Amino acid sequence: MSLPAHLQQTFSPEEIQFIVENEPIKIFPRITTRQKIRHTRWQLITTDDKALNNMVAMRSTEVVLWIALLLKQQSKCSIVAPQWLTTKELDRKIQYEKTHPDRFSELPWNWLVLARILFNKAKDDFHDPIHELRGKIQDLREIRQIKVLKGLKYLNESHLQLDNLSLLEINELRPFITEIMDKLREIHTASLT
Amino acid sequence: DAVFGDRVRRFQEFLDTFTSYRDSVRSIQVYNSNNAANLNILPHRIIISLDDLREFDRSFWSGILVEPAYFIPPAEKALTDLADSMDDVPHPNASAVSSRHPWKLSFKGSFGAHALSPRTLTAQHLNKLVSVEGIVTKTSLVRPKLIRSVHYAAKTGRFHYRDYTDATTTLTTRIPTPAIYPTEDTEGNKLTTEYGYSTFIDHQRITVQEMPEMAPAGQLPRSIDVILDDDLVDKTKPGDRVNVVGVFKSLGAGGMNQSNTLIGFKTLILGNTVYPLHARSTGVAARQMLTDFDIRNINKLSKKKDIFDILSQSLAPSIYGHDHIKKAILLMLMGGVEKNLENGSHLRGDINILMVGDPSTAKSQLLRFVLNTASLAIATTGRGSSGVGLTAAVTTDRETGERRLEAGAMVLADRGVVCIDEFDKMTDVDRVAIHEVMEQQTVTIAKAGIHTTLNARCSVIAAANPVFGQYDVNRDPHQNIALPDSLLSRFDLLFVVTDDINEIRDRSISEHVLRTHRYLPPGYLEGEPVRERLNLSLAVGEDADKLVTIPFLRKYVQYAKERVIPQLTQEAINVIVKNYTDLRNDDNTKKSPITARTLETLIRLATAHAKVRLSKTVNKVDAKVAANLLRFALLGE
Amino acid sequence: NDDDNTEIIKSFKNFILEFRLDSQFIYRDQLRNNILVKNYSLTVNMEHLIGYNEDIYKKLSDEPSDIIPLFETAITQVAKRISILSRALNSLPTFQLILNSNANQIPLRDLDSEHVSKIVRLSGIIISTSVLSSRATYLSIMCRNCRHTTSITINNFNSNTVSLPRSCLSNCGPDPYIIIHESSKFIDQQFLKLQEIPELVPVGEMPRNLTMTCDRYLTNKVIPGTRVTIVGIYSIYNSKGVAIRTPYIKILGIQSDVETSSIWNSVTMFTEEEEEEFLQLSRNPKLYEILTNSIAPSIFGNEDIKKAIVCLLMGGSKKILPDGMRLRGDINVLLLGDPGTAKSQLLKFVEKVSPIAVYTSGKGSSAAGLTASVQRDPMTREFYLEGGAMVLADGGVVCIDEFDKMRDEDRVAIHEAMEQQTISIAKAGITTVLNSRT
Amino acid sequence: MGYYDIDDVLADGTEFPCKFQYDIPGLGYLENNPGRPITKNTKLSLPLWLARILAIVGPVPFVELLPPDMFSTKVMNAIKTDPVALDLHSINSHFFSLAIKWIMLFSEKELANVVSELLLQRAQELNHHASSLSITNIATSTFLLKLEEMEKEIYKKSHESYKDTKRWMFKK
Amino acid sequence: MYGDLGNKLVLEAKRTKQLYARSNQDVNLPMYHEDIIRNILKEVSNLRKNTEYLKEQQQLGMLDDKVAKCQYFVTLLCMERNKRCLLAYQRLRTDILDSMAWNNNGLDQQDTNNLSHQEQEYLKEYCDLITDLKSGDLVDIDLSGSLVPPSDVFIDVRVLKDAGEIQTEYGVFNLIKDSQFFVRQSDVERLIQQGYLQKI
DNA sequence: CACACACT
DNA sequence: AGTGTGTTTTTTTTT
Ligand SMILES: Nc1ncnc2c1ncn2[C@@H]1O[C@H](COP(=O)(O)OP(=O)(O)OP(O)(O)=S)[C@@H](O)[C@H]1O
Ligand SMILES: Nc1ncnc2c1ncn2[C@@H]1O[C@H](COP(=O)(O)OP(=O)(O)O)[C@@H](O)[C@H]1O
Ligand SMILES: [Mg+2]
Ligand SMILES: [Mg+2]
Ligand SMILES: [Zn+2]
Repeated sequence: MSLPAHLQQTFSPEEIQFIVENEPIKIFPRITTRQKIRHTRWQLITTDDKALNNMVAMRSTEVVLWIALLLKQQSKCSIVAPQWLTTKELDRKIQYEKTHPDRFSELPWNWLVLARILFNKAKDDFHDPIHELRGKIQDLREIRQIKVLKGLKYLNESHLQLDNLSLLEINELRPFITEIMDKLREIHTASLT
Repeated sequence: DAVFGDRVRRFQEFLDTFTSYRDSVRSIQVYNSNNAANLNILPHRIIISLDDLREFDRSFWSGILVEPAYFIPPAEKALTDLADSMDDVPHPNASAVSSRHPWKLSFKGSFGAHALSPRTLTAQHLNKLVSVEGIVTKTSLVRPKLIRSVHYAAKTGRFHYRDYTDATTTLTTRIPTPAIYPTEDTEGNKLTTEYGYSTFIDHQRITVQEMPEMAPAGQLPRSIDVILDDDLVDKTKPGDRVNVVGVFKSLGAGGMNQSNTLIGFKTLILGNTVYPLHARSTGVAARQMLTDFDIRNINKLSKKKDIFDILSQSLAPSIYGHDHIKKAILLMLMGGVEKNLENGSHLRGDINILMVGDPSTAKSQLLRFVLNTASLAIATTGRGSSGVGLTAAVTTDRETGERRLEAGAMVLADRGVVCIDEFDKMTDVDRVAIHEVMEQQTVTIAKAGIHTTLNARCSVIAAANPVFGQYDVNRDPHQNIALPDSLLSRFDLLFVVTDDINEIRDRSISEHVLRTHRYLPPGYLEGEPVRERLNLSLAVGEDADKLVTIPFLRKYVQYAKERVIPQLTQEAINVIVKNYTDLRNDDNTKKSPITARTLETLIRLATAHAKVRLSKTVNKVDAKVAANLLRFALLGE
Repeated sequence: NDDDNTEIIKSFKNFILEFRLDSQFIYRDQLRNNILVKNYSLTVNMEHLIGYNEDIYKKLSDEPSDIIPLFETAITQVAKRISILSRALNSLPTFQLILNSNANQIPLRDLDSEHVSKIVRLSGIIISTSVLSSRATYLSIMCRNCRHTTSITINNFNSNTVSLPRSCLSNCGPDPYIIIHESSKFIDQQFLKLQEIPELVPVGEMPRNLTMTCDRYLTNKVIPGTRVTIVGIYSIYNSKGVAIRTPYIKILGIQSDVETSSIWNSVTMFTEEEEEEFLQLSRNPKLYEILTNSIAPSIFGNEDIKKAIVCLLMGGSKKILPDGMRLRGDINVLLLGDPGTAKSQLLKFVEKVSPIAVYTSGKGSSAAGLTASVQRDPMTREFYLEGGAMVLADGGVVCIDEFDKMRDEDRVAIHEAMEQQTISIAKAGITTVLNSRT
Repeated sequence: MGYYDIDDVLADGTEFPCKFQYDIPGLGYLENNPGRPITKNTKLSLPLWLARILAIVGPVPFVELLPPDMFSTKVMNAIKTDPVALDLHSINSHFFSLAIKWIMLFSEKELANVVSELLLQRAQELNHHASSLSITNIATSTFLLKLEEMEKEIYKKSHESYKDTKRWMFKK
Repeated sequence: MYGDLGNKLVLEAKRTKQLYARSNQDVNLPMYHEDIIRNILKEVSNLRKNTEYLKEQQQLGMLDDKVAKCQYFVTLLCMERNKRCLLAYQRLRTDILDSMAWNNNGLDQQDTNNLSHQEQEYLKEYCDLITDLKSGDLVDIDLSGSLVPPSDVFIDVRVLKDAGEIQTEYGVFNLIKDSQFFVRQSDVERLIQQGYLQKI
C-alpha cells in the first residue's frame, strides 16, 4: 500500500537510527584531507563538505554520524565518545535517578541509539571498559522503565508530560499511550453533553 | 486493641452508613422477641455483601479480604454491642443472657479475586476470606463445643466463666487449654460446674468437592473441609452443590512437630457464611420463587381447558410428537396427595409410570428432560447403579467407627420425583427389592445390625428397552419385556414406545431436528465455539436470590404442589366408579389385570388433573380425562 | 563464614547481573518478565555458570542443598535492587531457582548408595501426582508466657524438618513459641512418583519408583502417565531397618521426556503462522484426500474408510440447546469384518495419531467399571471411584480392541454412557456422574 | 469513530431490548410476522443500529430501550471489585464500544467513571503483559481471553513495538 | 435480520483482514464472496420492492404516514445499514488491492479468480496510476521505494538460484548458484524483489 | 497441647 | 523432685 499501518502509527527503530545518523558527531581523522600548498571533494548538499575537505589525521573534527560510521567501518576514521557517555557521568546520572524517583535525568534523547551503535562499532575506541558501560546503561534503562511504571499509575485523561524521556522509549511507548489517552478522551467527551 | 478498637469504630461508621442493616437487625430482634413470646428463632446471623460497604471505605473493604482474621472479629464485636444496645429488650431469657448469643457476620456476592473454586484454591491465598461453590460428599455429624465453661462454688457467689477458644472458632490462635474445672477453684472452692449458661456449638466437619465437569479430564474433584458450629448447622445434604464463604486457615502446626518432616501442612476452610445453590445450571437451589404477579398469572389460563394441553406441548419442546406421552409426563410431574389413615396403612399419592421404548426413541432424553425438570430428579440406568448401593448400604464408615446407613438413591428418592432407565438390565435383586417397597413406599432397612425403617415415597418413571430390540406385536408384551408383572402392575401408567415410521411423521421429525440443529444457541457469534462457561455469577447469597417458558412453568407447578390440594369429589367419584365398572372386567384382553391398584392410580391421576386446573377439589372432568388417557395407554393406541 | 556466605551471595548476584551474550543479559530479561507476570521464579543454565565462573559452579556441586537458598536470597535481593526504587519480610516473596543440566542421566535403576544429597539428572514417567501441600516459608510464633513474638523463615533445603523453638530465646518452656498461623506464609508442595524409564525395560525387574517434591512454580506442571526428564538433587529423609532412609528427589528443574506440551489452554504455540498454513490446507480441498491417504500407512487403499476415520477423529460438534437438551457431538464408529485385515493395526495407528484418548482392549480393561471402576482405597475402606478407560477417553477419540470377545453385559453399560456423553454412577451409595466425551 | 470501522458496524448490529411505546401496524416483519402488527408496551430485542434511532424517534419515543443486563448493576459491581478479574470478552467482544454508544446516548458520568477506571487498570496490566517478551505464558493468554477485542488489538500493537525494539537493540 | 446477512458478510471480511494483518507478509486475496453479495443484492431489490409497496401502499390505504411513513423510514434504515456494510467490505477489499499492487507490481494472489471483474480493472488502472506517479516527475525516487532505512550500500550476497548473467548498470554479474557477491545495494535489492538472491 | 506413674 | 508418655461383620469388586 502507500504506507503500512504499523509504520504510520510510530517511527520504526530503524527510522530512529536514521535520525540519529543525521546527527553530527566529534571524530578523529586518519587521513589528511587537507592538500599541501607545497582530487575529489565530498560536495554534500546535506552537510558542509568544507570540513570534509579539511580533515587532518588525528585532529579535532566534527562530522555527521552516518558518514562517521561509514569511515569507521574503514580504517580511516576514529570516533570520539560523548561526555555524558563517560563512566563518571553515567554514575552521576544513576545517582540522580535514584535520588529523584519523581523525574528523569536530562539525557540526550538519542543516547540509547548512540550507545547501541557505538557498542556495535566503536567498541575499540571506548577508553572505559565497554562491558561496565553496557551494564550501567542497562541499569539506567531499567530505572527509566520503572519510573514510567509509577507514571502509569498516574495516567490522566487531561495531560501527560515527560520531561527527560529518551526518543527511543517514547517512540516505543507512543502507540499504547496514545491509544489509552485518546480512549479516555473519547470517554470523557461522550460523558460531556 | 487500638487497631481493634479503630476497626470497631469503622464498622460502626459502616452501620451508620447503611441503615437497612440495622433495620434488618431490628426486624430480627423483634422477630426474636415475639416468637419468644409465642419458635424458629433465627440465629444472630447478619448478612452484609462484599459489594456492600465497598463504597464508603475502600480501605476497610480491602482489609476485610486481606486480613479477615483481624477485620471481622472487631466488626462482629461492634455488631453485637450495637445489637444489644439497640434490641432494647434485655430482661427476657436472662439465663441465656449470661450464656451470651454471639452476633454473626455474613456476606453476599462473589469475591472473584478471592472467590474462584476449590481446585483453584492454593496456599498462596491463605488467611483470606474466599468463597467456593461445590458438591459436598462428606458431612460430619454435629458435636457441641464448650468454649465458655460455667462453673461455680456455692460459697463464692462468683460463677466463674472460663472461656476457651482453642483452635476452630478462635482467630487469634489462643493457646490450647484443657478446661479441667479445678475442684479447688482458687480458694479451695468446690467449683460446681453449672450445666447451662455454658456455650455449646455443634461442630461439623463438612468437605466440599468441585464439579466433575468443571474438573478437567482425568482430574478427581478437589475436596476441602468446612466448619459449622451451632450457627449454620445442617441446611444441606451430602452430594449437593453449595457455595461456602470461608477463610483459608491452617492448623496442626503444619505437621512440623519435631522431624516425616516432609509431611504436608494441615489447612482447612473455616466458613462464616454459606450459600447453598444445588439447582442445576445454578438456579434457585430447587426452591422456586413466588410473586403475587406470578400467582395471578397462569391462573386465568387454568380456567381455560386448553392450559393442560399447552403445558403438555411445552414439555420436551425438542421432541416431536408424543403428545399423549407428554401429557402423561406432565401428570407425572404434578404430585398426588398421600392419603393417610389412622393405622399402618397409608395410601400413596406417588405417581409411578413404566415405559418400554425402542433405542434412540428420545425416551432416554425424555428421562433426562424429566430430570432437568424435576427438583430432586433421582435418575440412573439399569447398569448405572448398584441396587443395594442405591437402596441402602449398611457398611461402616471408618471415621464414624461403626456401621453406617448409606442409601444411594432411596433416601434421595423420597420426597422427590425419581427416574430409572433400562430397568430390564437392572440387577434382579434390586428389581425384587424395589418391588413392594415402591408399592408400600417404605423400606424397613432391617438388614444387618441396623433395623431402622425409613420411608421411601417418591414418583418413579421406568424406561426399559424390550427384550427384543423393538417391541414385536406378535410377541407378547411380557414376551417383549422379561420384567415380571410383580410391581409392574404397580405402575400408575404403562407405556409402549414403538419407533414405527411414516412419511408424514418422518418428515415432521426430520424438520424438527433441522430446526434444532441449524439454530445457533441464544446469542453468541454464528461462528463461535461452544462456551458452556461458569457464567461468572457475581450474585452470591441473597445477591444470587401459544407457548410458555419452561423454568417459569416449573415455578408455577411447584407453587401448585405448595398450594393446590384437591380432594376426591363426589361427581368425580361417580365418574371413576362408572369407568371402573367395565375397566376391571373389560372384555378386551388388554392384559395385566388392573385389580385394586389402578383404581388408586386413576384417583391420583384425576387429583393431579385437578391440580392442573388449580381447583381446591377434584372434578369429574379430571376423572374422565384420566380414564381416557389410561385406556389410551392400555390399548396401546 | 556467614560473611563469607554473604560474599558468595554477592558473587552469585555478580554472575546474574554481569552475565551477558551479545550485550544481552538474559537473566535480567527473565527477571523483568517474572516481574511483569508475578512468577517469583528464575531459570538458569549451569553451563552459563561455568562459563562465567567455574568456581561458583563447583561450590554449587559440592553441597547444593544449602547453596540453593543462598542463591534464592541473592535473586530476591537482586529483584529488590532492580524492580523497587531505592529508599522507597514477606513484602517481596522470594524467587525460586530453575535449572537445566543437559548432563548425563543415570538410570533410575542402578542408582548408587553414593550420590546422597548430590544433584543428579534423570528421566522417568509419572505414575502418580500428589495434591498440593503448603510449606512454611515464614513462621509466626509467640513465646507463650514470655509473650515474646518472633519470626522464622525456614527453607525446604535440609534433610527431617526443623524442630520447634526451645527455651525462652528472649522458664518459658521447651516450646514457648506457639505458632500463630496467620502471619505465617506458606507455599504449596506436590509429591511425584517416576517409573524407571519404560524404554530401559530391565528384563525381569519390576520398575522401581522414587518420590519427588515440587515447588509452587514447579507443582502441577505435568500429569501422571507422562514421561519427564528431571533435574533435581538426590534426596534422603527418614521414613519414620537400620540407618536406611527414604530416597527421594528435590527437583530444581522439570523437563518433559514425552516432550508433549501441557494441557492446551488455547495458547498458540503453533502461533499464527502454523495455523495459517493449517487453514491453507483447509482452503485447498485436495488436502482432505492428503489426510485420507496419509492415515494408515501401508494399508493399500480403503480410502473412504480412512475418510470416515478422519471425520470421527475430527470430532462431532456438541451443541447445547437453550432447552435442557444438548445436541450430542461425538460418535462411536463400529468395526466389523474379517480378521487379519489390519483393523486392530489401524486402531492402534489412529490412537497413536491422537493421544487425547488411550488405546485399550476389552479383556485387558476391567469388566466392572470399564467407563470408571470403583476401588477400595488402601487408607479408606470406602470403595473410591477410579477413572476407567472412558473417563480417560472422555475428551478423546478412543480405540478399543476385541469388542466381540468382550462380555456383552457391561458393553451394554457403555452405550448408555456414550449416548448421554456422561457416565452416571449411583453404585455403592455414590451418585457421582462423570462426563464421557469420547 | 471510523465510519468504515468493522467494529463500528458489528457493535451497531447487536440487538438490544426495546420496549414498544407505540402500536404501529405493518412492522411485524421486524418480529418475522409481517401480518401481525406491533402492539403497545411490548419489550423486544432490536439491533443497536436500529435501536438507538428507534429510541430517538418519537414527544414520547415510539420505541423505548431497556436497561441492559450488559449494563446491569452487578456488572458495575463486578468491575469495581476487580477490573482485572472480569473476562470482558465473555461479557462482550465489543463492550467498550457499546458503553461508548450508550454514554453518547446517555451521559452517565458514574458509568463513564467506572468504565475509565476499568480501562485504566486493564491498561496497566496490558502494559505489563506486552512488556513481557518471550526469548508463551498461560496467564498472559488467560488475560488475553479476559480482554475485549479492541484491547487485544492494543496489546498486539504494543507487544509488536516491544518485539521490534528488542530485536533492534539486541541484534543487528 | 436483513443486515444480519450483511452481518455475516462483514464478520467474514473481518476474519479475512485479521488473517492478512496478523501476517506481515502478503496474503493472497481470498475468493470473492459474491454468493453473499448476490444474496444481499436480491434482498435490497426486494427491499426496494417493499419500499415501492409502501408508496403504492399509501396511494391505496396505508395513508397513515405517522405509521406508513414511519415504516418507510425504517425500511430506509435497513437498506442504509446494508449499503454501509457493503461499502465497508468493498473498501477493505480495495485496501487489500492497493496493498498487493504496491507490494508486487510496485515492488516488481497473482490469479484473479478470487477477484471480480470490476475490481480487476480497478486494480489494473490503480497500478497504471502508480506508474503514472512514477512517470514524469518524482521519477528520481522509487514511488514504491523500500521503506526500511538503508543500512549499507555494499553488501555480499549469495545467489539463491542459478539464473545466468544479469546486466547491472556497469558491472557484469552472473547468477551462479550460491555465489557470494559484494556490490552496491540497488542491484541486490532489485534481485531480492525477484528473490533470486538471499541471505542478505 | 497434658495428666498418673517410675524413678528424677 | 526430673520429665517422660499414653487416650480419637458389611459391599462391592474383583472374578
Ligand atoms: N489391507 C491391508 N494392508 C496392509 N496390511 C494389512 C492389510 N490387511 C491386513 N494387513 C496386515 O495384517 C495384520 C493383521 O491385523 P492386526 O493388526 O493383527 O489386527 P486385525 O486386522 O484387527 O486382526 P484381528 O481381526 O484382530 S485377528 C495387520 O497388522 C497388517 O499388518
Ligand atoms: N420424536 C423425536 N423427536 C426428536 N428427537 C427424537 C425423537 N425420537 C428420538 N429422538 C432422538 O433420538 C436420540 C436418542 O434418544 P434416546 O433418549 O437415547 O432414546 P430412547 O427413547 O430409546 O431412550 C436423541 O438424539 C433424540 O433427540
Ligand atoms: Mg436409552
Ligand atoms: Mg483385533
Ligand atoms: Zn520467653
